Amino acid sequence: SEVQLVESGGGLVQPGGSLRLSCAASGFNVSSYYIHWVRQAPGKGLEWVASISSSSGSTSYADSVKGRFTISADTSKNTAYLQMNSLRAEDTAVYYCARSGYYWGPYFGGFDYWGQGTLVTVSS
Amino acid sequence: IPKDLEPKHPTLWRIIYYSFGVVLLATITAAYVAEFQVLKHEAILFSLGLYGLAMLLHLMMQSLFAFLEIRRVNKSELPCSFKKTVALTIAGYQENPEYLIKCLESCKYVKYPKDKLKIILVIDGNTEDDAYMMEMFKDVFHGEDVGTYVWKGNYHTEGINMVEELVRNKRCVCIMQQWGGKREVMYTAFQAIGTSVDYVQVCDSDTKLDELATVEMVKVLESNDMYGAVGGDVRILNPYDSFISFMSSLRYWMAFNVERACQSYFDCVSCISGPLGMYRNNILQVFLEAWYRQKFLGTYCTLGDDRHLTNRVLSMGYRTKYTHKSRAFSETPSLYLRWLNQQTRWTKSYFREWLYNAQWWHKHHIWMTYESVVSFIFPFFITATVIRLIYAGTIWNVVWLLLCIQIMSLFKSIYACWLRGNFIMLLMSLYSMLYMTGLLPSKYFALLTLNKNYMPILPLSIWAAVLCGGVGYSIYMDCQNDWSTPEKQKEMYHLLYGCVGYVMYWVIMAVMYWVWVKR
Amino acid sequence: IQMTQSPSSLSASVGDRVTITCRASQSVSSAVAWYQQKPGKAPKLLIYSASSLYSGVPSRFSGSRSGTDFTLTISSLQPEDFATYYCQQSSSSLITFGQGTKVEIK
Ligand SMILES: CC(=O)N[C@@H]1[C@@H](O[C@@H]2O[C@H](C(=O)O)[C@@H](O[C@@H]3O[C@H](CO)[C@@H](O)[C@H](O[C@@H]4O[C@H](C(=O)O)[C@@H](O[C@@H]5O[C@H](CO)[C@@H](O)[C@H](O[C@@H]6O[C@H](C(=O)O)[C@@H](O[C@@H]7O[C@H](CO)[C@@H](O)[C@H](O[C@@H]8O[C@H](C(=O)O)[C@@H](O[C@@H]9O[C@H](CO)[C@@H](O)[C@H](O)[C@H]9NC(C)=O)[C@H](O)[C@H]8O)[C@H]7NC(C)=O)[C@H](O)[C@H]6O)[C@H]5NC(C)=O)[C@H](O)[C@H]4O)[C@H]3NC(C)=O)[C@H](O)[C@H]2O)[C@H](O)[C@@H](CO)O[C@H]1O
Repeated sequence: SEVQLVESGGGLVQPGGSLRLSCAASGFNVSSYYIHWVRQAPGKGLEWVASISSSSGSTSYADSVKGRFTISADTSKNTAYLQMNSLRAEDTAVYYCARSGYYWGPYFGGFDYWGQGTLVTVSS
Repeated sequence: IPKDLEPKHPTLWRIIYYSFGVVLLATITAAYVAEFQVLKHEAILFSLGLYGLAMLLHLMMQSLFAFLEIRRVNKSELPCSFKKTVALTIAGYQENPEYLIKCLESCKYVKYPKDKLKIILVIDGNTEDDAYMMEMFKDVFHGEDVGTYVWKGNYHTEGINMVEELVRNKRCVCIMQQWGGKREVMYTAFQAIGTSVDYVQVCDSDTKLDELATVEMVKVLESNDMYGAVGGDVRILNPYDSFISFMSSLRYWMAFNVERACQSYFDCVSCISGPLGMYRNNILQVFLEAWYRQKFLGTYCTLGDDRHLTNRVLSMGYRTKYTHKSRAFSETPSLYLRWLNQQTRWTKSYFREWLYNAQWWHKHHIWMTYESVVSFIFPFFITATVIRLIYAGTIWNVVWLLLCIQIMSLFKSIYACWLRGNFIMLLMSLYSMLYMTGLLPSKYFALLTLNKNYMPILPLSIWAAVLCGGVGYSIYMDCQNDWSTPEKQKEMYHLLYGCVGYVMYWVIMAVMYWVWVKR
Repeated sequence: IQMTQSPSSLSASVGDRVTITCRASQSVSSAVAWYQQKPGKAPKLLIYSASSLYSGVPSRFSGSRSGTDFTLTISSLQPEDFATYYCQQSSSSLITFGQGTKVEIK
């Protein structure tokens, strides 16, 4: 079993609405790794959105993300979820899914086994 | 970052502490020699001397301090903010495939966040016959961050970079290295840990861990920044293997919940147990190299690496604690000459580390040096009194010696029974016959061969021969006498009552042992 | 916290050793990782812990740190090595990515 990450729930949405992206993992358990959501605006650099640690409940968001977006992880389906409400026109990007280990100190391990990209378009 | 934390006037405190120790030893010897009677009556052939009063006061103060520390630990509660990283370090040589699995499952199922706990296991002897432990380690932690390495070498024989990156980056790590001993695997794990964790917990390959041990130790370590190390209660997996195992379990409870509690009352715990122990990572990284390269006056040490770890922690002015809310279960020898070998090894390590520990008495409480002096000088006075009363040429003398020893043991057992709230501790009085027969000669055997299997039989033989000759001489010399005198008649009216009480006590203790164990 | 990549656009031939500098004002207890991404593809991890090499990455890539600065060096620039390289200062509760540094050809 090779590690794979698939994305679902991306598409077009009017500003002010809501969306629920889903990250389905295969080959590993989300309870033993971190799950991060990374987005890339059209023609721009990478941006970190949120992070979730299963079996511990540790969630982290960004200053432009906190308050609006929520991140969760279901171990009965072995997936992660990102619910974005109060969407703005600036949130259109290509959302990725990354796997990583844990933070011990000056050593992290990296963002190995990136998922694919799912497209979100917030426009009228 | 941490420093030696020396006192403001290191020389003055050193001088006054050494003077206090010398004065205490001289006073104890003078009280023993003087034989000044305090409380006396007639029709009683025993009194209470100054030496006896001093010993009773020491026992009372130790019991009171242990009770106070236990009550204080029970009452207080701590937050445990859960923001500290812990590294569980296990070392293995040839662990049974039945105990290692229990240890690994207990480590896996402990109650602490998985993103704050990192497990490392180091195996001696990468000779293709020890891969059955790495395979079981992989099986236990199949669905986690697992890094396994077989290092064809050692830190004191590339591999170093791979070992360090695997230990510092992954969560569950299994490293097999060339055989160097228990010190080698512990040093390798400590060095490969680096600055990746805040606290380092040490375990053995046989210990079964309670689910709350790690969280309780982290809780007690987080409360005060002065604490550098902490231990926990250690239980016995097999207290019914033999008579020796049961006595060993009772002695373990006594030494952990009375002596160690009293030591922790003043934050001067002398030894942190092997199976259970937490250390601050920065101090450990500071003193690791010095700890590894330590010889006893020109001889390498392969004993008491936990006692030496506690000594290194104490040498930097950092205090060590003990908490009874963290528990673990270990295995003890159930056969003679093996428990005897273990006791001889422990005595050797204690005697070797006493001189090193004597250097840093000024940095801690005066109770530390007081207890060190009294515990060092007690067995010699025990032997001297035993010899004098044995060869005094009177049967009542040896009978009263036995009665006094059993009375002291009974007092200790009664206090332990009250403190624990459970009645099996009355059998702790049975450790007198084990201490008076093997442990006392083993102490002298360890002392005479400090620099270094059927070998400790000879001290037992010498002690038994001396005791038998003394009892025979006393019986002969009291057989040749006239008991018609009214002094030997009061001696007789003491002998009969003492013998009746002694036999009754032995009978009831044996019956209680059989009733408690058989059921 | 701000993470700045020194060369925003870089051009080199085949076989040229190229270096990329990256400055971050928060270097207390955060690891620095280097990733590579090609057009229309997800980024892949090159270097983690600012010095270690990910399994499968060619040994030409290397990472180093000098105080605040973090450097990624390619000793020989192969035709497959033209992509966009990113920094990452990743700790708990905050992760920051670099930007730019698109390696091109003459
Ligand atoms: C003529 C004239 O002048 N007068 C006439 C009268 O004559 C008079 O008659 C009277 C009379 O007899 O009545 C007479 O009075 C008597 O006089 C005598 C002197 O002659 C006087 O002695 C009498 O007083 C009594 O004397 C007793 C005595 O001799 O001492 C005394 O008993 C002692 O009391 C002590 C006080 O508390 C008590 O402590 C003693 O018991 C021992 O104490 C030891 C100790 O404390 O150190 C114990 O040792 C320790 O035990 C603990 C227990 O758990 C162990 O744990 C420990 O071992 C350690 O354990 C660690 C552990 O964790 O387990 C180990 O750690 C391990 O470390 C390794 C690495 O190193 C790691 O790898 C391991 O993991 C780790 N272990 C674990 C687990 O993790 C560690 O290594 C290990 O060391 C152990 N050792 C140590 C060093 O700590 C010990 O167990 C214990 O037994 C006790 N002694 C006993 C019981 O034998 C009495 O208290 C005292 O009262 C006096 N009598 C009276 C009543 O006063 C007159 O002299 C005489 O003149 C005449 O009668 C009349 C007639 O009319 O006439 C007159 O004229």
